[PDB]
Amino acid sequence: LIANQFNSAIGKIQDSLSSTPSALGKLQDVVNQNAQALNTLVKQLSSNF
Amino acid sequence: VTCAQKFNGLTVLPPLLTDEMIAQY
Amino acid sequence: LVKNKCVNFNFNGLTGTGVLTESNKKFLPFQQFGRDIADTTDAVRDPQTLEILDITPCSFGGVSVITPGTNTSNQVAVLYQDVNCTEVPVAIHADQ
Ligand SMILES: *[C@@H]1O[C@H](CO)[C@@H](O)[C@H](O)[C@H]1NC(C)=O
Ligand SMILES: *[C@@H]1O[C@H](CO)[C@@H](O)[C@H](O)[C@H]1NC(C)=O
Ligand SMILES: *[C@@H]1O[C@H](CO)[C@@H](O)[C@H](O)[C@H]1NC(C)=O
Repeated sequence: LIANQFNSAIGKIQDSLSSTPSALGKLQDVVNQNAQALNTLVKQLSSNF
Repeated sequence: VTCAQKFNGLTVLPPLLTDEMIAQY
Repeated sequence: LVKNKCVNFNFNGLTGTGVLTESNKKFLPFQQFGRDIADTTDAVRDPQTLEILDITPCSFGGVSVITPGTNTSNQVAVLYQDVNCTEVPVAIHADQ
């Protein structure tokens, strides 16, 4: 019973990760923050100052 | 989780541990 | 016109610097320049041949010197970051 429960839990993790797109929110947020900082740094060259 | 052609002095240094090595860990 | 070689191009007084390559971007008749996010010219239309050329800058990168201690040894190794090995500066070009 415990082995079956463990296997089913792993399968449910598989399914939830596959279906829900926002599961990996933290890593995607870090990547987006870094990319946005780089994009702002690039765009700052367009200003006259 | 989802090379940029930035030529204004910006570069991305590759990580020392490749994804294969992290997977091996 | 010189293509595929890093040149100090001067298109109608643009006085830029980079290597010129054939571009597939279709400029509208009323526009002669193409900028980017940093408001730097990316594509230009040749004032004579009326062709569109991409301005990408010359191959640039950092230089990292891999060395042991000077008290340990004297030989060093040079790393050219994000630069293909086929790039060969025969003449003096910035570092070393
Ligand atoms: C002379 O001017 C015409 C008109 O724009 C142009 O098409 C032609 O290419 C020019 N000559 C040369 C050698 O580029
Ligand atoms: C490092 O330098 C010091 C002083 O120059 C020297 O005494 C020492 O032996 C050196 N280290 C090695 C490993 O040679
Ligand atoms: C370097 O150039 C060669 C041939 O021009 C190519 O096969 C190789 O993938 C290139 N390497 C990089 C890192 O772009």
